Amino acid sequence: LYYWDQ
Amino acid sequence: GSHMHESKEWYHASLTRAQAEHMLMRVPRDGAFLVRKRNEPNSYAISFRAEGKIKHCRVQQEGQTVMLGNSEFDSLVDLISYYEKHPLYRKMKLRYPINEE
Repeated sequence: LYYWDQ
Repeated sequence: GSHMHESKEWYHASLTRAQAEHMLMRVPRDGAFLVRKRNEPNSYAISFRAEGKIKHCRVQQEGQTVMLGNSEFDSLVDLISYYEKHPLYRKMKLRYPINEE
């Protein structure tokens, strides 16, 4: 994940 | 929305993802974190250290509230204050705010 979600 | 985050040590109005990552790596503690304004409009990121890795979480500024996932707060400071007392990532709370360190 480029951005962590949650 | 609220602007009270502007004077907080953890808040960085002009900090890239890369700059944030290099700052966090100097602090070998899970829970090291900062908040940076993103290039995207009305958006912030929480960059934090957990399990020896750096992760980035989006925060959307929408109207009079801010949103992280499905959690909603009156302001960015309220959001950070919440996740200083409640875990954000697994068992990690936001613990060590980074002010240029």
